[PDB]
Amino acid sequence: AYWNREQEKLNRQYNPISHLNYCEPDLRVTSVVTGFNNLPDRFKDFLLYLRCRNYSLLIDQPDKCAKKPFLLLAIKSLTPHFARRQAIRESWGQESNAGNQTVVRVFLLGQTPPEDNHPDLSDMLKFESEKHQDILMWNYRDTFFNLSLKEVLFLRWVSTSCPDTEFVFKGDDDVFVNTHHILNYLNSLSKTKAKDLFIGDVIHNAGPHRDKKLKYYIPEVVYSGLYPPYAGGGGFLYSGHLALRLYHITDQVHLYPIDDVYTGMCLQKLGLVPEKHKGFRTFDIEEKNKNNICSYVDLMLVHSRKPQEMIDIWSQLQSAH
Amino acid sequence: STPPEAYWNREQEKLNRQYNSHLNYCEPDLRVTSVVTGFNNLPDRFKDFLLYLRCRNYSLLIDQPDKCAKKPFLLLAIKSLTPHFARRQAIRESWGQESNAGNQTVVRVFLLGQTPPEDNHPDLSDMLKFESEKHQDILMWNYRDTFFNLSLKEVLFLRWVSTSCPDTEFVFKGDDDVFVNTHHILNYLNSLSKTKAKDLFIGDVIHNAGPHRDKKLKYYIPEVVYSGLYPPYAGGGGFLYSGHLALRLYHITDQVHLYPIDDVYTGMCLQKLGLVPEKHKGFRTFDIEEKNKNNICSYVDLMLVHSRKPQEMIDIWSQLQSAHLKC
Ligand SMILES: *[C@@H]1O[C@H](CO)[C@@H](O[C@@H]2O[C@H](CO)[C@@H](O[C@@H]3O[C@H](CO)[C@@H](O)[C@H](O)[C@@H]3O)[C@H](O)[C@H]2NC(C)=O)[C@H](O)[C@H]1NC(C)=O
Ligand SMILES: *[C@@H]1O[C@H](CO)[C@@H](O[C@@H]2O[C@H](CO)[C@@H](O[C@@H]3O[C@H](CO)[C@@H](O)[C@H](O)[C@@H]3O)[C@H](O)[C@H]2NC(C)=O)[C@H](O)[C@H]1NC(C)=O
Ligand SMILES: O=c1ccn([C@@H]2O[C@H](COP(=O)(O)OP(=O)(O)O)[C@@H](O)[C@H]2O)c(=O)[nH]1
Ligand SMILES: O=c1ccn([C@@H]2O[C@H](COP(=O)(O)OP(=O)(O)O)[C@@H](O)[C@H]2O)c(=O)[nH]1
Ligand SMILES: *[C@@H]1O[C@H](CO)[C@@H](O)[C@H](O)[C@H]1NC(C)=O
Ligand SMILES: *[C@@H]1O[C@H](CO)[C@@H](O)[C@H](O)[C@H]1NC(C)=O
Ligand SMILES: [Mg+2]
Ligand SMILES: [Mg+2]
Repeated sequence: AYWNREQEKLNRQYNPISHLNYCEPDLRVTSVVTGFNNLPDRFKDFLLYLRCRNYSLLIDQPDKCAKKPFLLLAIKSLTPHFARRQAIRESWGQESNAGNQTVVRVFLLGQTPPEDNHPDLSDMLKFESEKHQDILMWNYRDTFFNLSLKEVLFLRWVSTSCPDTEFVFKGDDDVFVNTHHILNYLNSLSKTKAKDLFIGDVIHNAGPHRDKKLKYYIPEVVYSGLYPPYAGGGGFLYSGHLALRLYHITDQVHLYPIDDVYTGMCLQKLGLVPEKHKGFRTFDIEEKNKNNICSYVDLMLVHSRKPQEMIDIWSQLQSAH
Repeated sequence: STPPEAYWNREQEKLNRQYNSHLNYCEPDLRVTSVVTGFNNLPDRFKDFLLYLRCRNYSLLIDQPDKCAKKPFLLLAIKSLTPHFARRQAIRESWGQESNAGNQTVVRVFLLGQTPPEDNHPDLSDMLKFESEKHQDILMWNYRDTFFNLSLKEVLFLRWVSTSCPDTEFVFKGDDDVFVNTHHILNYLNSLSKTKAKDLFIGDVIHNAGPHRDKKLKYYIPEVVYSGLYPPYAGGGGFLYSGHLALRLYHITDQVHLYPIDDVYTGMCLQKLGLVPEKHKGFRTFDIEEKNKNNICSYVDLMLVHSRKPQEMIDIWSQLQSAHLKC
């Protein structure tokens, strides 16, 4: 498989044409990937531009972490998702300073360019960024298969602009997160379990989906074998110290079309295994418990909820029993 | 003794006898708790619909008073909710663009109410005000924007046509999740006789419909609320009518009680005018066949298709501009 063979080459370089800033189309893939011409467009773009990751930040918040945070909330989003971001601001993503444990929030965006037929929402996004001061936007095409790029550029921003946050929560903009429970959990940790914390909805021994109709389909010609253990499904929680170690190792791992698999590949290279926490309810909760606020007291996150549902749950949680 | 009709029917019978306050009484009408059988067991949307039925004098908070300074040929009026920024912007850029080919002016408004914090809506109100200042195409009224208040959205829009755009030749009223082939609409309007034009009303018209009685369905209506059948009505995403008829509809709205389903209410008003809306097969409110969805020639001969995402509307519109070369 192509990714496996290219990654083996990387392994030989680090453990005896750039893979990091070559940003012309890599036309060699049209010769060496069998059946390249019949691959879906997302795979063609992924393969042609694999070796380019030096994209610039167009909208930054460089002093976001001027007061060293206890918890950084970093939420993946797309330009048009205004209601999702605003509901997060008002509910579980509120910034705070309780107990002098500061919580800060950023949203992680790429471009939604006109060539992909996106409406031009640059005026609204600028208004939102000036009002709320929490948008980070980079100059790459925001797509599902560039989410591992979103991951690497975010880790690069943690390294440059938020290196001292004690913990990081990285998650999606359609999950409900019980941030109080997350904070209670983090404050229970020993110094030892904290320095390399990485928890979430972790699966072992998964492999690529081979059914061409599935969202996470990966052809055999792109990747072979099984996936490393990885946390997926909507969000995960880890230490800022480990964030720096993860950023440093990203140069040694080729980007991958599925972001959460990529993060698992970086952890494996560090010799770490992410740990499952049952409070990450990435397949929702039982239908019978969905209208009982007590079901939300004992979890970390649940996928998926609409903007109004996030605000409704958060408001009810504040008076739970 | 013949069985009593449902609550809506009995109030409409009263209205009919008065014409042959129900308009600005805005306290809760507590009489409904006594006369609507099983009121206490109704879903909340019905309780609110019934308690505030007699109130329709809500203020315009964001207006575009000069929208029709030049008498339009076609007014595009698109129902939307505050958070739908991407839908509105895709419509502006594609099929809802304002234009003036052949001096037949096309102008656009989006029709909004409030999305208040009490309904757990995120606060996007400052953004909306900025959007209105940038694009000058938002009409916003001070009422709670909900599915069961869409007939209120209809009446307040028709009131605005009467006060602020009474001379538009035609009106298209539609949803913000449809693709509209506005070029085909303009050619259709330019094909009409003077007489067919004065009372044009076309869309995806259903005859012989009645209220859905299954409590799990979106358009469920209890038997204690409405009894009997629906008049013919155009539904499904948009419909097209003359500005002259728009004024006749506005006048008759005082004579028809509001109704939880906006397109049925419009059908009720047309019936009271003695008109029957006409089906046009180009209103593809259940979409087109899967095998045709990626052939731009399928969009050339339709009026509208439900439903399309913002990126899909822009893609279709872009390809449509050169479809004459392939179709
Ligand atoms: C991930 O994001 C990157 C950066 O935005 C995307 O790279 C860009 O991809 C487009 C093609 O989709 C490239 O445009 C094409 O360039 C060729 C060669 O000059 C030109 O002939 C085509 O007409 C078209 O303009 C663009 O150069 C490239 N930009 C870079 C590398 O900076 C990439 O597509 C995204 N990947 C995925 C999986 O979405
Ligand atoms: C359609 O829009 C109207 C106008 O916004 C909505 O009327 C408003 O409905 C709410 C209840 O949902 C009323 O608030 C309630 O008032 C009572 C006392 O008056 C109070 O005890 C409740 O706690 C709550 O505050 C509000 O007064 C009423 N406003 C007006 C101007 O009539 C109506 O609910 C919407 N209808 C539907 C079907 O959504
Ligand atoms: O091009 C993209 C597609 C998705 N997302 C974000 O990625 C997350 C997961 O998207 P989705 O819910 O569609 O994935 P799923 O839960 O189906 O795996 C959400 O925060 C989306 O806003 C993104 O940032 N860029
Ligand atoms: O409270 C509401 C709910 C919906 N809509 C608009 O009503 C139209 C139809 O909504 P929907 O697509 O959900 O209805 P359906 O196609 O299922 O009948 C769309 O323009 C929505 O933006 C609205 O203006 N206010
Ligand atoms: C990355 O670096 C290369 C070489 O310095 C440069 O040519 C390219 O433009 C950069 N890519 C981007 C997207 O900035
Ligand atoms: C409608 O008019 C009545 C009486 O003039 C007034 O009491 C009421 O507040 C008005 N309704 C609204 C929503 O402004
Ligand atoms: Mg999701
Ligand atoms: Mg619809």
